[PDB]
Parts: sequence; structure tokens; C-alpha cells
Amino acid sequence: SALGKLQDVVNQNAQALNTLVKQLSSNFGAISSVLNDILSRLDPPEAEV
Amino acid sequence: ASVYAWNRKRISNCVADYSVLYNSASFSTFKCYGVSPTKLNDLCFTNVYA
Repeated sequence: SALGKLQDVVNQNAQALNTLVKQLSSNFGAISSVLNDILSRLDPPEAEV
Repeated sequence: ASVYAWNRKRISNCVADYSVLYNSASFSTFKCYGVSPTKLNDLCFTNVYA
């Protein structure tokens, strides 16, 4: 664990990417977190919201 | 049955074509929440209830 700053930067970047991926799989107050299933289930006029 | 003793039928292993139900000119109100009234044949539900 001699190289602390480089490992810390790499871990911070990895955590940022992981949080971005997790937020990608979030609902944000919707029916689902995927768009294809929403388009297949609902119609555009009601799925636009 | 009435509303206090509403029945519940766990329908499974079913082949559903809801196009004949929506296009019947008999149903007055078809408020179809959660899923669109059309584009329903392109789905495959796990288990339904009536």
C-alpha cells in the first residue's frame, strides 16, 4: 500500500462509474427503469410522461 | 358475486388475445391503467387474476 494517492484516485473513479451505473438502473419515480419494456407495454401518448 | 365477497380466479397457462375484448362495442368504460389498451398482444404475463 505504498502508492496511496494513485490507488485512491483509481478507487474514486471506479466508485463514480459504479454510482453512475447504479443510477442508470434507478426508477426516478416511474413504472420501470428500462425504456424498451415501457415502450412495449404503454403507448407513446401515455408513456411520454 | 358482490363486492364484499369478490371472487378471485388465478388464471395460468392461458393464451390471451385481448384484441377481441377491446374491439367488442359492448364495454362502456375501458380505463386501462398500468398498461396500454392497445399493443397488449406483444406482452407475456407471469400470472393474471380475474
